[PDB]
Amino acid sequence: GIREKIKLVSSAGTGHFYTTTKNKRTKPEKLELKKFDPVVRQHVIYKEAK
Amino acid sequence: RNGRDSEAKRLGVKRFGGESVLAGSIIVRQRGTKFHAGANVGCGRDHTLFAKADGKVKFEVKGPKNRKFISIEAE
Amino acid sequence: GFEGGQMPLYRRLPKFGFTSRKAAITAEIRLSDLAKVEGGVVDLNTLKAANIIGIQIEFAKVILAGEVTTPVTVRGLRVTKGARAAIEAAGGKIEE
Amino acid sequence: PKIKTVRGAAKRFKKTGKGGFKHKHANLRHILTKKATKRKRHLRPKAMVSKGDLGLVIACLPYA
RNA sequence: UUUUGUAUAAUGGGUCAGCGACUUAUAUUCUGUAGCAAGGUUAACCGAAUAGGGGAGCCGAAGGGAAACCGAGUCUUAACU
RNA sequence: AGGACCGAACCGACUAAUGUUGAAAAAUUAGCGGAUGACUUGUGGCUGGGGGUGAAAGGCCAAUCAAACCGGGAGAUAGCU
RNA sequence: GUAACGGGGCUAAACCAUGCACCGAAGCUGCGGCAGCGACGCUUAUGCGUUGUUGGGUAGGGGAGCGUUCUGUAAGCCUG
RNA sequence: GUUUAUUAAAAACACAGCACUGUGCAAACACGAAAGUGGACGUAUACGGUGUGACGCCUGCCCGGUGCCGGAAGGUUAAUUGAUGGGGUUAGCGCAAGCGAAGCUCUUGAUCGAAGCCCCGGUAAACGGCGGCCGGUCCUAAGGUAGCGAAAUUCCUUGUCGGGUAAGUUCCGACCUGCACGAAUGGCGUAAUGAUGGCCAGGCUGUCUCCACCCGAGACUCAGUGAAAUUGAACUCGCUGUGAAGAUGCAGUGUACCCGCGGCAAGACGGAAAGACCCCGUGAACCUUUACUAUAGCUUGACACUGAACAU
RNA sequence: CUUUAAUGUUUGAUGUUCUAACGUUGACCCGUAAUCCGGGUUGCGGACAGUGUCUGGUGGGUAGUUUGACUGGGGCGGUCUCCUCCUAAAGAGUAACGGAGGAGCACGAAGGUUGGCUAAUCCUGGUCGGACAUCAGGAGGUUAGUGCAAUGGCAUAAGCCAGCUUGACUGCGAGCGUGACGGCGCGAGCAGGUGCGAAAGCAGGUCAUAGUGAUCCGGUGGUUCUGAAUGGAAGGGCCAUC
Repeated sequence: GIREKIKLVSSAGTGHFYTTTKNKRTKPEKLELKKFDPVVRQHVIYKEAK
Repeated sequence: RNGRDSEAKRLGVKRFGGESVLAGSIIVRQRGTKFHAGANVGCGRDHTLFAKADGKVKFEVKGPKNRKFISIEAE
Repeated sequence: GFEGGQMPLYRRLPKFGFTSRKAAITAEIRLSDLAKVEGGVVDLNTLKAANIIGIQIEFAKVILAGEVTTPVTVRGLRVTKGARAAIEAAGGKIEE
Repeated sequence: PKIKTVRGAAKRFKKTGKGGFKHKHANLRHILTKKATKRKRHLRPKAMVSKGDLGLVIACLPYA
């Protein structure tokens, strides 16, 4: 319902992104997580986008 | 007001005491841990009990609470 | 394919892939066909003369299938590793 | 006259070596965030048409 | 005939005689049979014409992959036990 | 004088009986309305089918009318008998 | 219209219990015949002194045949 | 007067009268790809459309909604036009990632751009609408006026009271708690007219109590000619049961010598018409509309046919 | 090159005038002893009207159609996909317009891991204190809790608290279960890289089971796989995703 779809984009420039959801109303701060980037095969910071 | 039901889930003991099992075969499907896991038996995320080794299924009752355990005995 | 109004299998599954125009002009040559050619030399034009491949084939590749028991010269055709070994085991040659 | 191929099936199926038909899986086109990565990874490869559907596919693809 | 079910008060037929309904064409798959066999076979066409020529083509002897491509392997994957 | 009155011809058709494999695919008998008018009638002509005509009832358009008849698409289609 | 034993009739020819007998089917056995499916020994393009067994049937599936007209066989054969 | 030729003749249609509305004449409108024709060889005292329907008294209030009419500051808005931006290509420069003129090219879509719709006013004999609350007040566009009313309209209802009858669900008169009258989809009356609906009375009667007799045409017999529907086959009874559930045909039982003729209609689920009612089929056809998608017609604008001067 | 005055000059506009396009169902002449038609002269209109293409609005005037099924007939009412229980006859499964309830989410912590902990209720005593606020002890032993229905589970806790964290990872997957199928589900284990823990190890989201929508068309990111003479590019494919 309220909880809207976003993508978390790699910070390695590979164009890889994960996709998730976020409640924008509560906790509006941008999401940031160490996720595995398979293009570079390293754990890298992924930042909220879209 | 009462014309509703859910698709039956086909839960239950899929493999009975003493039968031979290959590794990975589901023994019992269950809501909650009605059967607990013992030797060479793994518990799944939805509490499914499956064989972690090739063997024969064995049922037992163990522990202070008289709980039922599924074990696989290597043949 | 009618299933009584249920969405049939072909409309229920997705489309995939594309058709390559390179494939229609590519062809495969078995080792048995290397001795059917006339003159002992192997090439597109002589294979077309011997009726091993169609007139419109522009690319060919010899593969390990059958046996070659005579010296054979190959030119302008790809050859697999096994077919290359088989040709060279019978006193042949391969040229690019 | 020649039998006419069903072109949707001609786009959906390909014949294999032993006579079966391969196809791409359904449910991997557009509501992908909620689906588990395990499910999509298992859907990605191709699959063989089943016995119940082989007759329909063969009727649709006479010249395959 | 149709039905779960018809002596049925369910349909059909007044009787006889004549006619009256799964065919033909082309494709394709399977079975039998015959010829040839890693080969099989021609179409149109020519032809003093059911001969003979015509192998243009078609199927088969190699598959995998969306594809390039590789090839008794190939695809998937950075790579597969 | 009168879309006046009674009433034959003429034009109609309110009631009843008959008849309903009829004398007749709409009539006969007895009664009944109009009967110088928006009357009636002969001869010829015009309006044609999604059209005509209609003091209007979906009425009439060759015994056929909520879309004539003939021929064609046509062996329409019929998951029904 | 008797019309609540099928009827006649029945004090048992009714009910209970116990016995021995009989009737009773297209069931079973007897004798004769046909066909199929097998297994058998002599044997061989097989059938049989054999042997066991099977043989109701709609929709439907499979197997084998009869008969009609026409073509060759056939200017043959039959026929005033 | 007209009307469903062939089950409806009427309260239905028409009508004289009245009102609204359109129409200035190459009229509106209609038939027509068009030419042309009717309207009309007429000209607003005319012609078309629409509604009501002699005549008498009349015809109340509402322009909020839909429609039509008129006017407009402004908003949005098509075709057409194409400012700016982005991308492809390659001249060139590049010890090169790459950049990248001009031309052609794909894409964006600044600006101009009419009616329409939004908005304001009129119009009800346009479509239509016409209250509650407590013994002043809310709401509305306004709150049913005149007249009529158990009515062709009143469910309860055979409303109540009266008239007429011995007895009156009908009729007549009055009443008013009008389920659910009402003023040109007209309201209320109205002399005359009516093969019009309802009620009552005199006369008359075989309508009836309750049928009798008679005269003719059939029916019946004789001679002549000579159909039809229907029909699986019949050696074609009653009853009780049974049974695809209502039996000439089954079971049990009773009765019954064989065959005609005149009659009657209780059965042969009698004959006639593949039920019209009901349901169904992703059936058909007609009609409606603010269902959908279209379209003729009408209307707006741009370009063409299509030009010259002049002033701002 | 910044800015700013004018016209011959190019189209934009309003207006007025004009005539030669175009109209005349005005008059007179002729073809012609002819209310047609045409030509001509003249008047009246006049770049308007009107016609062609394109365009916005209107448009039951006309046309083609659609308007579901289930259903103790049909209609009106209800329902239609998913989850829990019961009917359901002690494996699975099992119908009715049978009996009862829920879902169409939520959470970057409410996930992972390490360490720690243990409830409801009542009894008694105690400042404001009431039958029920916090504190102290006692009985009690899950009569609590679980993000949301129900069932089944949970003390090794799956319930509560805190520290560090992103395994709500990527490729695969022996083997199973459940489906007519499309599919759905569980899964040890291998490779890569990572979090927590001294370590053994745990982690491929959450106590489990509802929280969902095939295909086609198309949009975005990546990928030189393809690229219709050649090099590009468009378009298409593959991967992620709306």
